[PDB]
Amino acid sequence: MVQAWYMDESTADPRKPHRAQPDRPVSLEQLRTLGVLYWKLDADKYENDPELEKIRKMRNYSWMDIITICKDTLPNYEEKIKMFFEEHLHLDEEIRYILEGSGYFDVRDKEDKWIRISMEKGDMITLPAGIYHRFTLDEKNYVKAMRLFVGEPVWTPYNRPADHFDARVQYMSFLEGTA
Ligand code: NI
Repeated sequence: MVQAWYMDESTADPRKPHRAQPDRPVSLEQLRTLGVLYWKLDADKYENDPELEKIRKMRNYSWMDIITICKDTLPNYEEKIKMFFEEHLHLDEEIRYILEGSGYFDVRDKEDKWIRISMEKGDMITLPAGIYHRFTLDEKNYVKAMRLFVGEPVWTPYNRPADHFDARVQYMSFLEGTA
């Protein structure tokens, strides 16, 4: 089952797990209060999976592509990696389905504390527009993921502070309505 936790207070080595001590696990239910949704799929079937198709149709994820993040293949790797880990939001959902490898999506909770979400092969996550988040590889330094989008993609991050945007205002308003 998918693992998430509150993070420790170290600012060193972002690819390490950084589990708070004592452990403070976070459930899928708590993640849903933040608008973060999750599905488990068989990643070997990704090119032809009726279960993925059900999700995509339901959620209007009409666009997809495949990205591989690793030292060798990725162009402008060191720069991209730096940017992905800067705390930011998007004006649209961020949807990723992990096909091989793994990494961490960190998201802010309702008290603005960091939760780290460990994503592995078969895990699919959507982070809602307006949520402050960031991404890093873990210590294995490799991920292959499908990126999905509602319509034609815009990837632009807005590094925090990005509080003026309507997407952020609406996300905040969503947060008042959950547990
Ligand atoms: Ni992002």
